[PDB]
Order: sequence, then C-alpha cells, then structure tokens
Amino acid sequence: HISSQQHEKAIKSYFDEAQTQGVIIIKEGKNLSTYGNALARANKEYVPASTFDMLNALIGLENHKATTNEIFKWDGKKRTYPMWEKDMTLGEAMALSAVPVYQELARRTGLELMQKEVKRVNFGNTNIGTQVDNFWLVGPLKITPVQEVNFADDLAHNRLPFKLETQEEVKKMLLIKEVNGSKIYAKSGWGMGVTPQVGWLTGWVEQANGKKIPFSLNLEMKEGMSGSIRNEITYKSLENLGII
Ligand SMILES: *C(=O)[C@@H]([C@@H]1NC(C(=O)O)=C(S[C@@H]2CN[C@H](CNS(N)(=O)=O)C2)[C@@H]1C)[C@@H](C)O
Repeated sequence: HISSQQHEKAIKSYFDEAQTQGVIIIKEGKNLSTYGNALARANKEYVPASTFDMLNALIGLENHKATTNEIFKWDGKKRTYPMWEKDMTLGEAMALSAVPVYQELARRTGLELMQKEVKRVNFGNTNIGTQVDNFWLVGPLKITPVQEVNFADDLAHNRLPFKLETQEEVKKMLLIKEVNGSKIYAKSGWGMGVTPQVGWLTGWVEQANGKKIPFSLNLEMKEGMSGSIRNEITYKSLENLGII
C-alpha cells in the first residue's frame, strides 16, 4: 500500500508544518527507524529535561524514598505554573511534569545514590555532576534520541535493572492516551534552561494484541510554541505509520 517515501515525506511535513526541527525515532522489535525533518538529531546529545522523571521515579521507589500513594505537599511558595500549587503523588506529578516534586525526590535519593543509580542503568552520558536537584535540566547529564527510545523499549519490556513491581508502578504513571484499543504511555520534556530549548516525547504504544512499539520524539522548542505540538506530531506520525 503506502510507500516508505510517502511515509518519510508525510512525517517530515508534520515537523515542517510545526515550523520546528526534529526527529521521531520508532523501534519495531529490534529495528530502529528515524523520521522527521532533521534526521541528524538522532545521535546528538540533549538534556533529558523532564524525561528524567521516569528514572527519578524508578530510583526513588526502588530505594524506598517514596511510595505511589504518598502525597508530596505544596510548600505554599509561588510556582512557575499555578497547576503545580497543590499537593500531589508521584503519579500526578508525572502527568503535570511538576519539577518541584521530582526535585524533592532527587534530594531524598541524594547525590551519591543518584550517581550510582544513573551509572548502574547506564542512562545517556551517565554524568550527573555535583548538583543533585538540576542535573537533568541544565547539564551535565545528556542523552540522544536513540538512547531515549532504547530506554523506553527497556522500560516497556520490564528490562531495566529494577524490580518488576517498581517498573510496573512507574509505567502506570505514564498512561496519557487511549486510541482505538491502543494505549499510549509517554513522558513529555521541555528544557527551558538550555539554548536552544529541547522538546521531548518519549514512550511506547501498547497495541491491543500486546505488542509494544517504543518511540522518542525530539525537537527544538522556541518561545511561543504550544507544548501540545509534541503530542500532535507524535500521534500524526504513529497514525501515518499505522501504529495506532
Ligand atoms: C520538564 O521538561 C519541565 C516541565 N515539562 C513540561 C512539559 O509540558 O513537558 C512543562 S510545561 C508545564 C507543565 N505542563 C504545562 C503545559 N502543557 S502542554 N500540553 O505542554 O502545553 C505547563 C515543564 C517545563 C520541568 C523541568 O519544568
């Protein structure tokens, strides 16, 4: 039916029309495919930004720094987004990308344990530096879109080196959409502490039949853009490829 030339052209056009530069990497079984309008982004390093929340949550839970029902209280200080001015569980903080919660979690884990855990799972360049509460936001920790799709593939298949229950607890936190029997699990990212800014959407689709298809979208955000472009491009791409 549809030629891969036409798939490549369609997905490129989604990035072109959002007036950005980006890539989406899709993995099917063992085969990695790179689509978009700036393919060379695929092996370039960027800050993980809020995508690190997934591994922050795995580490915190595995090491009993939190539980999935624990309510992280708002301290009452003004926050960047009014939606973050409330009490929340890790799960809620995951959907809202509430960095103050993931910062508190990182502080509980602590620098020594954080570094050792980031090494053990071999995440990105694995370097967190000396600042426990912003290493995923402004450097030194970096990761390529290929490395992110591989992380999502690992987590989707319970292959990371954490208890199965830890991985299931985090995965539950990541359900963002259901489309005709398919379930989309993903974590968004928007790094505003770097120039240029980076947008991420990394997760997988779980199809009706049980197959999991991981993906990582990576693009350049500029002041002005709506964050929902990350989602809109992702769904359009997955739909174009008949994955959903
Ligand atoms: C982490 O990257 C960063 C989070 N990440 C996001 C995000 O949307 O991925 C935000 S933006 C904030 C939370 N969601 C609201 C926007 N919704 S949407 N659909 O993206 O337009 C406002 C924030 C910058 C941490 C480090 O702050």
